Amino acid sequence: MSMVYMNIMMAFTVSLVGLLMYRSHLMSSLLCLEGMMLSLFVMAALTILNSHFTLASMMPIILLVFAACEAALGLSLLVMVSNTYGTDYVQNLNLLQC
Amino acid sequence: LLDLIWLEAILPKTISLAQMKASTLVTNQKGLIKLYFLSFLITILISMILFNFHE
Amino acid sequence: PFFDVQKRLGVDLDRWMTIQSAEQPHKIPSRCHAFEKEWIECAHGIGSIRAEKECKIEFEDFRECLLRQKTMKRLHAIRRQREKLIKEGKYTPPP
Amino acid sequence: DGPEKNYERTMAILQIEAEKAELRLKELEVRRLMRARGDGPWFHYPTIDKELIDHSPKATPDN
Amino acid sequence: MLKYIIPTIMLMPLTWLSKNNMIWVNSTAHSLLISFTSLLLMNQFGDNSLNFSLLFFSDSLSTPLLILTMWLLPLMLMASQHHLSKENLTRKKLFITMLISLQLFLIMTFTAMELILFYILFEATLVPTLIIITRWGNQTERLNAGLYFLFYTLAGSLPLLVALIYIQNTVGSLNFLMLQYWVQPVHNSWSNVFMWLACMMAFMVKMPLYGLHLWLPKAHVEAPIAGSMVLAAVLLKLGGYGMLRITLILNPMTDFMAYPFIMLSLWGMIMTSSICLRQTDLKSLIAYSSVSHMALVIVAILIQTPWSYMGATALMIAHGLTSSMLFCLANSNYERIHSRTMILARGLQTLLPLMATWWLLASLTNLALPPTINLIGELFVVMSTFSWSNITIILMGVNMVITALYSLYMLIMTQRGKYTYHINNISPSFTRENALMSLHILPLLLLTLNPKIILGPLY
Amino acid sequence: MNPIIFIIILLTIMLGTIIVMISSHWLLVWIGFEMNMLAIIPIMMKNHNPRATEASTKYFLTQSTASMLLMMAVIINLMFSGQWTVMKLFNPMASMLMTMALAMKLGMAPFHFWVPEVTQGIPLSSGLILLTWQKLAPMSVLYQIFPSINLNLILTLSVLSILIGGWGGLNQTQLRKIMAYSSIAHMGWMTAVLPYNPTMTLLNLIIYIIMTSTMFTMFMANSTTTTLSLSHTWNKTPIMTVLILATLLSMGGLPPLSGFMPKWMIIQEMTKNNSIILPTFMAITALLNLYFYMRLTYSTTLTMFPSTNNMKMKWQFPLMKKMTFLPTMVVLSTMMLPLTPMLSVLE
Amino acid sequence: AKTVLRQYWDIPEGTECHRKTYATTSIGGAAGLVVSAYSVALKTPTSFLEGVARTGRYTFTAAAIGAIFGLTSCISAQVREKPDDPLNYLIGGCAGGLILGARTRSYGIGAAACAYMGLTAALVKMGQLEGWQVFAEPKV
Amino acid sequence: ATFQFLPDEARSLPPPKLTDPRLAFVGFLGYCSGLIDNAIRRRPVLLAGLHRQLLYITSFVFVGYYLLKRQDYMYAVRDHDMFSYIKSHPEDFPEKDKKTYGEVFEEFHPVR
Ligand SMILES: CCCCCCCCCCCCO[C@@H]1O[C@H](CO)[C@@H](O[C@H]2O[C@H](CO)[C@@H](O)[C@H](O)[C@H]2O)[C@H](O)[C@H]1O
Ligand SMILES: CCCCCCCCCCCCO[C@@H]1O[C@H](CO)[C@@H](O[C@H]2O[C@H](CO)[C@@H](O)[C@H](O)[C@H]2O)[C@H](O)[C@H]1O
Ligand SMILES: CCCCCCCCCCCCO[C@@H]1O[C@H](CO)[C@@H](O[C@H]2O[C@H](CO)[C@@H](O)[C@H](O)[C@H]2O)[C@H](O)[C@H]1O
Ligand SMILES: CCCCCCCCCCCCO[C@@H]1O[C@H](CO)[C@@H](O[C@H]2O[C@H](CO)[C@@H](O)[C@H](O)[C@H]2O)[C@H](O)[C@H]1O
Ligand SMILES: CCCCCCCCCCCCO[C@@H]1O[C@H](CO)[C@@H](O[C@H]2O[C@H](CO)[C@@H](O)[C@H](O)[C@H]2O)[C@H](O)[C@H]1O
Ligand SMILES: CCCCCCCCCCCCO[C@@H]1O[C@H](CO)[C@@H](O[C@H]2O[C@H](CO)[C@@H](O)[C@H](O)[C@H]2O)[C@H](O)[C@H]1O
Ligand SMILES: N=C(N)NC(=N)NCCc1ccc(I)c(Cl)c1
Repeated sequence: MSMVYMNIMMAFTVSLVGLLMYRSHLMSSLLCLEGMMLSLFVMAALTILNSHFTLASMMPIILLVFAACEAALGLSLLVMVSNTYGTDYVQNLNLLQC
Repeated sequence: LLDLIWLEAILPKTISLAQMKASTLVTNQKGLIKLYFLSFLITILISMILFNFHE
Repeated sequence: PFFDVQKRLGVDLDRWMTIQSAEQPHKIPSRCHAFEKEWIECAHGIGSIRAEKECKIEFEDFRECLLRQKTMKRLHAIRRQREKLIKEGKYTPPP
Repeated sequence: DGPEKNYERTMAILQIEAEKAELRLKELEVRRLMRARGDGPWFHYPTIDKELIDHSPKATPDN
Repeated sequence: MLKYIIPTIMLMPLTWLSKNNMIWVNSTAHSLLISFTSLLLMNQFGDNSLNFSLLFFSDSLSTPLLILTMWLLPLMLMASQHHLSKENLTRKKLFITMLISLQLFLIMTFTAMELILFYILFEATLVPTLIIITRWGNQTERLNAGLYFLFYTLAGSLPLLVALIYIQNTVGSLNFLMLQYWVQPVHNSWSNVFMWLACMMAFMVKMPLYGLHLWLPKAHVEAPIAGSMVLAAVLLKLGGYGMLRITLILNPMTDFMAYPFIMLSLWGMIMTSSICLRQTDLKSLIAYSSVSHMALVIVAILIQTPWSYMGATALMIAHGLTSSMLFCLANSNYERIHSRTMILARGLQTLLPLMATWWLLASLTNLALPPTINLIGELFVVMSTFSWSNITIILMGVNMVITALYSLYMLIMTQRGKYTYHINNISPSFTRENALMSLHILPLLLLTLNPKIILGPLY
Repeated sequence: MNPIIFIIILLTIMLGTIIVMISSHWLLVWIGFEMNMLAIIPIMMKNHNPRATEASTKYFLTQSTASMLLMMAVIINLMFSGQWTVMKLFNPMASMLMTMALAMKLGMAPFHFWVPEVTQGIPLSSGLILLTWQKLAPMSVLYQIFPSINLNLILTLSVLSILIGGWGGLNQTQLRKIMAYSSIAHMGWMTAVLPYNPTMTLLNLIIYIIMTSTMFTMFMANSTTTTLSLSHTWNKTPIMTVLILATLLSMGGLPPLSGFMPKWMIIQEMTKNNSIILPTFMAITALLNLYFYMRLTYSTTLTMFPSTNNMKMKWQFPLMKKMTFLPTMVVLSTMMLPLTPMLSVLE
Repeated sequence: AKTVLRQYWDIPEGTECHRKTYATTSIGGAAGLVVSAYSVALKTPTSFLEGVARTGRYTFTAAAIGAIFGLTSCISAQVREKPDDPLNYLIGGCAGGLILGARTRSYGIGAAACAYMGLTAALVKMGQLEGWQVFAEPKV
Repeated sequence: ATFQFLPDEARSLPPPKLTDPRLAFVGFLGYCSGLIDNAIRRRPVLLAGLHRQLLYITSFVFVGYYLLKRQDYMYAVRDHDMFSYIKSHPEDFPEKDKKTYGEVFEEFHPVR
């Protein structure tokens, strides 16, 4: 494939590994989730623009809109977690262990 | 020797023991998001490198 | 679709954007319009098991238009040869 | 029941069961061919409908 | 079979719409009437079986098993109504409903034409039986007995389901009449070895085969009396009936696949007979006695001769009445002393003369005194195994000696000697108990006058 | 939650699922999953406590990750075929990514860790939705893309789920965790037969939903979430103990009950394809499920556990919970085997 | 796993013992590595060195079983002059069970492992002989 | 057709009888649901709310009838497709040459 696709897919893989390899902050993991969205938006836009798929030109916008709404829900969960424990550390979310 | 011991031991008693040990392995989890998502990374990696599910 | 409600009601909810050879604003064609049209017409109604074999020619051409893998490889071949000759003085490009 | 009734009732039962058994063997053979060749009503997986294609003249000629 | 299935079903509304104090009278009276009509299945022909419809058929093998099944329901009701007296009404009617449902599943199991229909009803019997054991047994060990009973059965039965479904794919039918004509020989391959095992192991566990029998002494010692009666009398014979049918489609592979199971059975019958000599629980002794008797049936079915198949049929019917009678005899003592320990109450002949006579007659049938059908069945198996190999007479003869010793040891320990001094609540035998024992022994001995009706199709 | 808002949120959970089921465009399928996940979170959070917040967060992270992987599969599919139609995918790497994403959404092993934890942390009514309605959309996509799924991958997921579900349930006293591990085991049967006959996948899904709804509804009726709390039912509602017994035996696949029918049919389809080891292994492994179903019958119906004195006060009041459709569902959950040939309506 | 399994099942039984033992050691080692990966991921080691030690202990244990099964099963077939015999695999499977009874030091585990790994190995040989399919291709 | 419960071509088949045994069983299931409804709400099981018990039977029968119609139609379609395919491809379904048992050799396996 084209050379640009090498790096866009690499960016998605890098953010996916970042997402699956948590540290402590929940916000850091939410940023990786947005990173995957941004790489998906670029890969979709490049494919659609280069192929001149005219009606598909709106699809990246719909992706952006829906994923931003997803991120707003994710942020709201983060603040509720932070209100409970005083931080957004994932290690605090282990009650359902038992 | 046979009825109360060995015929019990070689089938129902050993089969039950193995299941109980397996259950503890499966369910003794820390409830940590970090550990679960780490095992997802291993699963995806093994799925491609070892088993070629991506082909 | 799992439940083909669209065809039952004759209403087009998302079919309009499924393929690039469908109707587009101001009749703007996709780059691979003719290749997608050919492949779709070859494989229409015969099922995907049959189409995977009987329409392989149209699909390979359509895939070549989509990603141009064979074209880029050919261009890479001619360019690489040209560098050698420039590196050996047996070729001077025209104006 | 007299023997004649039981005997001929048995034949009626055997005829139905043998007819079902043959059809069960035929169905497995038909399914095998239909799945391998894709030329029957079963295992007919969808392909894009060709009525979605727009054939009107385009903004540019080469398509 | 609808003339039996439907009236059996009607016993359920009968029990639930009865006056509170007439549930035992009504259910007992009408189950006896159903048993009476079961004799109409004796219309058997020398060549053809009695083929009612596409679902159900009856031949000389299933007929005696059906009549035993329908005979046992009223006997079970009589046996149960005393220890259930303090139970509340709704829970009594539930108990009777489980017994009726077991009879319904059993008569359909023994007459199912199609092997997969047989499998489903064969498996449905687990549910009422398991419920009866674990809900109405007396001791803590009933919960474990239910689990052993459940998972021993399903361990073998699930492979049987796969084998049967595989056979229908290959042959096109599981109808038993069809299989009689479309059967093909089984060739030697590892595939067929495991097909053979999947087809037989579920039935071996139910017999039970020696080595897979541990569930049985648990289930009896924990089951209530009615659970013990149907478990011993009928449910074991599901396995024997299963093999007698399925062996049709396993030849000639049975020629050598039988060897490990004949060895387990021939040696097992001596081991389990010897075990009876040292048992301390009377119910556990009777349970181990069943294992030894069913070892003969397994051998008889596996060697596949006309004489062995006739002996196997007679043995299954005879053991059904004898073993169920012995459990009823042991239960009658239990209702007085509330313990199953054999050595606890002794010299009972001094205190209960007529009951001691039932003990003597049950013992003599258990050790196969000629010409009881117990002896007829065992002798036919002895005759056929001798032709299989002359050396089997050594094992079969030794087992006859041991069977007499433990049959009469049980009689001598509990009935003879001196009575226990401190056991002073041995009230006289009730009319109900005496009638229960006679309804076992009288048909058992009457069958000696006309054995052909319990000798099966090979007669 | 305002009752009108609750209704609208519930209708949006359903609409997201319906969009997935009627869509012919991958983008609209993705939207249906996003809409569905947006509306489910509030019903997981509705009882406002740290356990519910942890459950919703773990759910959000799992589902959002799976939906990104699904979008990636769709886009790879677009590059290698230039179209969006919901059907077989035209790239093996796209097929793997979509299969893994749907496995994460379904909570199949080894992506199962979230199911027991999320189910434990949310109310019974929310757990009922999570383990029944929420399986519809991902299964309806597998139903359509199966011609291109990797056989080894899907059967490995099925086998692991049956094993993990069976083993995981052995160690549970919480009713919500038992149902979760039971769900993981049952998803394994649904997907094991998918490559061979998707109709049996639908049959197993439908019967699974009916039986699961019956259990949750009976748990809600008595407000029971633990094994010991359930063991008091005999002293309050004896009829319920019997219905639980029948449903549990059916869920254990015992004939002649309804839950035997899916296992029966799946074994048949697999053997027709000369798959003998896998069905046999599956059927034996499912005995682990039967074991911890039976344990519950022992402590609920077949024995009488100790009671408390305050239980007498409960004798003076009647059940007031809705128990909607419970009489219908319990009959279907147990008494449908004689109508097995009716499965052809699912063709 | 495909290629390693292809090397092993290409070599005729009872011959080329060193190549068979290598193939099973690689198979056993890979299984050990997979188990270590999940074990370390889900049960976090107290330290970096404990985790490395656990990986070696598991991987070496799994490679030890793989090596002994391949050698013993190939030695048996060679010595007995029976290539297509499930008994050879039954022997090698039990040998692996003994090793697992040694690494864990538990006569009970070794005895149970030998019976079950022994039976499993024999069934694998039978399946290869008769074409048993574990993941059967759809056909009807 | 397409997303049609009973396509128009199903009307060429005989309808299920109203005395179909399967429809009787479906009605019986509805009756059992009516009784369980009484039981779980601690009403007199057989007598309470006969109006409610009547609708339980009617609802089951009503839905059961249409389900039975679709069931029989699907099986009729399966047979229709199968026979048409056997005709379309006579080469794959030849008439086997049948021999009598006098000509066919079967090995004999004595039981001795
Ligand atoms: C041969 C084919 C059939 C084989 C079937 C084998 C599968 C298992 C069957 C029995 C399962 C019963 O399930 C469980 O079994 C074990 C013993 O086995 C019982 O446990 C029993 O033995 C263990 C160990 O000696 C004791 O700790 C326990 O006190 C005792 O009750 C459990 O109380 C029972 O809940
Ligand atoms: C042929 C294949 C058949 C497959 C059948 C699968 C059946 C699985 C049955 C359940 C297995 C787990 O069942 C469980 O077994 C263990 C031991 O055996 C029992 O555990 C009991 O005995 C063990 C052994 O001494 C003790 O360590 C333990 O303290 C005690 O509680 C559990 O009480 C029982 O619940
Ligand atoms: C929970 C809320 C649920 C609300 C559900 C509401 C459903 C609304 C369906 C809208 C689509 C109606 O049906 C569809 O509409 C659009 C515009 O009307 C039509 O589309 C029309 O505009 C553009 C112009 O090029 C093209 O799509 C097409 O050339 C033309 O026909 C479709 O031909 C028709 O099939
Ligand atoms: C439109 C479809 C409706 C189908 C309904 C068909 C059956 C209708 C039955 C209505 C009569 C029910 O009868 C009601 O329940 C039982 C059974 O008779 C009676 O009381 C019962 O007490 C005991 C059992 O407990 C028994 O003696 C006997 O079963 C009966 O006398 C009640 O005193 C009566 O009020
Ligand atoms: C209680 C446990 C009971 C256990 C019972 C065990 C019974 C064992 C039966 C052994 C017979 C199995 O079936 C036997 O398998 C061998 C393979 O090894 C098959 O052998 C087949 O493949 C080999 C290739 O190696 C060929 O040389 C041979 O021509 C061919 O027959 C035979 O066709 C079959 O005769
Ligand atoms: C307690 C029991 C637990 C379950 C045990 C289940 C055992 C199942 C049997 C193992 C599966 C069969 O094993 C598999 O069979 C096929 C036969 O087509 C073999 O097929 C092989 O044949 C040729 C030549 O023979 C080889 O060159 C090739 O490598 C391979 O295709 C596989 O190499 C083998 O891996
Ligand atoms: N995909 C499969 N393996 N099975 C499958 N659906 N085969 C198609 C055969 C079939 C079977 C029953 C009916 I009713 C109908 Cl109409 C068609």
